[PDB]
Amino acid sequence: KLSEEQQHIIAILLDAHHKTYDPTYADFRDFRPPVRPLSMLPHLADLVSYSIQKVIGFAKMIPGFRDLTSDDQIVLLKSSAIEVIMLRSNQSFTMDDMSWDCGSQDYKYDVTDVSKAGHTLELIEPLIKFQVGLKKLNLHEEEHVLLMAICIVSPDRPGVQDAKLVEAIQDRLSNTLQTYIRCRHPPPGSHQLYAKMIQKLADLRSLNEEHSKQYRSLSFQPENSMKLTPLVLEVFGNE
Amino acid sequence: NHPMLMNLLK
Ligand SMILES: [C][C]C([O])([C][C])[C][C][C][C]C1234B567B189B21%10B32%11B543B645B786B917B%1021B3%114C6571[C][C]O[C][C]([O])[C][C][O]
Repeated sequence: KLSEEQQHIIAILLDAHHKTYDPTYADFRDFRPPVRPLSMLPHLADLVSYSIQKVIGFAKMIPGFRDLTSDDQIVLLKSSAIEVIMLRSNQSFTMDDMSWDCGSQDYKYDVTDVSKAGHTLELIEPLIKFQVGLKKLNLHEEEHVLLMAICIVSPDRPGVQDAKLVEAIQDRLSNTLQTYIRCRHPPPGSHQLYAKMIQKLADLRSLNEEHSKQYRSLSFQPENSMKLTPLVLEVFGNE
Repeated sequence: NHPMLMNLLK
């Protein structure tokens, strides 16, 4: 069963998520307006930049994350940011029309909008399939936040110094998740759920890879790099 | 080397 520390961990992550994900998406109005080439780059660049700040806020609240060095926190965030953004976006994703519904029409994104940011189907196609598969899992919010925290605290991220500590932190979360599924997630919805959730992490690595490739390509062009933000440039890379 | 991220982390 769920020890007291594990119940604590879940409580902390649930709160952290609630403090970094505003389901009313009220802040989307402060972003440069969407334009429906690469007409969506300014808007999505701001949205992404905003999301990076939110992911960081979540990360810092992950039990143990702070005990990591400055350099390790930085490495973990830079490598996971895009993945957590994709993962957290499953909350706004809807299988009705395969789009992300963030309140209003101006703030509802589809394949077209993402391509209007410069990306191709090489990324978008597997991204939609990912959203669908993750959505099909019908995760409890508890599982959702544990998955994002586990994604951030990954020992194999290149450049990790104290990988041992990173694994220790991640294990604590993994065990919390495995136990939670057994204690709180009822069958059949729990059938191989952990294994399936971990597979989603693997899918995120290839998505991360394809996004990076396309990001380097897009940002290599000064006129596009000009449309980004300082945070996006520092975190995702600056030619 | 990562000013903004650093600031956001502390
Ligand atoms: C700026 C870098 C770039 O490479 C251009 C060079 C553009 C990369 C855009 C990446 C994204 B946006 B689009 B996909 B993922 B994010 B946002 B938009 B689509 B997914 B996520 C999407 C759905 C929106 O979710 C809204 C919230 O529920 C999640 C907020 O955290």
